[PDB]
Amino acid sequence: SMQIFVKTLGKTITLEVEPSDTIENVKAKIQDKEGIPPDQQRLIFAGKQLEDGRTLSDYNIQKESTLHLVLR
Amino acid sequence: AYQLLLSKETLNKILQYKQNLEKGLATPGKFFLEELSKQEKSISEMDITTFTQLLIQSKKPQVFAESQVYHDGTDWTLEEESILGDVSVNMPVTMYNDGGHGSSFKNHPKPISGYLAYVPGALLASGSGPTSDMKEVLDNGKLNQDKLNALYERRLLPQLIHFNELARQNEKQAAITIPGIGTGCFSGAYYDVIKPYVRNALIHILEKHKDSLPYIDIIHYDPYMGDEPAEKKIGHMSFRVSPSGVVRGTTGQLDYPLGSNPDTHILVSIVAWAHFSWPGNDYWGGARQTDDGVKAASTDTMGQVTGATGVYDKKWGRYMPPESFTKDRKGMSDWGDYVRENGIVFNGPVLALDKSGKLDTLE
Ligand SMILES: Nc1ncnc2c1ncn2[C@@H]1O[C@H](COP(=O)(O)OP(=O)(O)OC[C@H]2O[C@H](O)[C@H](O)[C@@H]2O)[C@@H](O)[C@H]1O
Repeated sequence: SMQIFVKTLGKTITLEVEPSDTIENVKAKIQDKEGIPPDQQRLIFAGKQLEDGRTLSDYNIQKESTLHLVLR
Repeated sequence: AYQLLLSKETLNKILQYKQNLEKGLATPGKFFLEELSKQEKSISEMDITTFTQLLIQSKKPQVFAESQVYHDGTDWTLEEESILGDVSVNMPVTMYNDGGHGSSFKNHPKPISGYLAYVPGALLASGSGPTSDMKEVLDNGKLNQDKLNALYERRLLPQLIHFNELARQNEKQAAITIPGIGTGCFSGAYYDVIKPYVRNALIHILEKHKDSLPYIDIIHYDPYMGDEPAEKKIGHMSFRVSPSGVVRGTTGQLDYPLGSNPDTHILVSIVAWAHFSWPGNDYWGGARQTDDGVKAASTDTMGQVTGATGVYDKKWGRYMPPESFTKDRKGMSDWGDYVRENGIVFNGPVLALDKSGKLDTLE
């Protein structure tokens, strides 16, 4: 259990996450906290978009990492 | 390897755009101007096909049009956007898995052969100003069903005509799988109401043009969620609403729907494409994500576009770049790195639907 940062274009969301959480899981936590549907969430880490079905661990996202949310 | 198609109305828009440039009423956007800047010929010296191909060539492998496009000429103009959103592209594909998103995909024991038709949905989201599609189909902020019908009719009919004739040439019928085009990222503020609008648009196109599509047989519409399971006879055609997020055990997008098989049908899947992107979009940046990226990754789309022979990876459900590319590399090896390194451009033959409902050259 750890925390990461999701920056918007801005209002930084702090999330409580596990290395094993899938990206969809993370996107769902963003929805709970911001009301943005997962279908309209694009998440970027280290310059690459994060895909459904992989975990934060898979991308080597560790404690206090910053993610970037792209929104309309 | 791939074939670009557009409506007669879009061909008119392109001819008017060229004339508008030649008469000094408009200036090209940065990315069109960039492709134009590589040319020896001026615009007035080009024919309509070259001109069209260079506008299409201004697409990038990966673009997020709902958020990072400004519609003000610093990337593309609205006049270019109105054209580019109408451009579709088809190609034969090997389908290596069923198209399930994330970790849900199922590999085909033996990959199946079929076709993809990339079609951009209504762009109803923006980071900056209103889009062309917002101006076209919204009346004072409200969705107009008849206008949305007309938009999808403009964009989809050339592909339905193309595969009606190709099913004939193959002495089969067509089975077509369709996702909830435009109901995800492109829906913007209309996310909560858009689902029945898209279903209704698909029904209107099929009903209006049923007599032009005698070789289209089965339509498998899978909005994933937000719609109810249903089956409807449309002329001779069987139109099924089959949301795989609400009904379990339904056929995937890259798989024969019930009642079709390789002997009786050609299999075609529509891809929810994107105005400014190459076919596949997200997957050029290595993300097997969205209808566009999943379907590209789960086929040899990238091989048809680049001309390169990739390798399917069963573990991650993914057509990977060629080994002759990835082997030596210590980093940056996804398909978009392949295109940067090899100067690949997105430029192919173009046909337009004509007055008589036939696909033909632009002149
Ligand atoms: N887990 C899932 N599994 C299967 N289908 C899903 C899932 N989640 C959503 N869908 C359905 O997938 C369908 C399509 O969702 P989208 O791909 O956003 O459609 P668009 O046209 O609005 O977005 C196009 C942009 O996104 C790409 O980058 C393109 O390049 C464009 O830039 C929806 O019905 C969802 O219900």
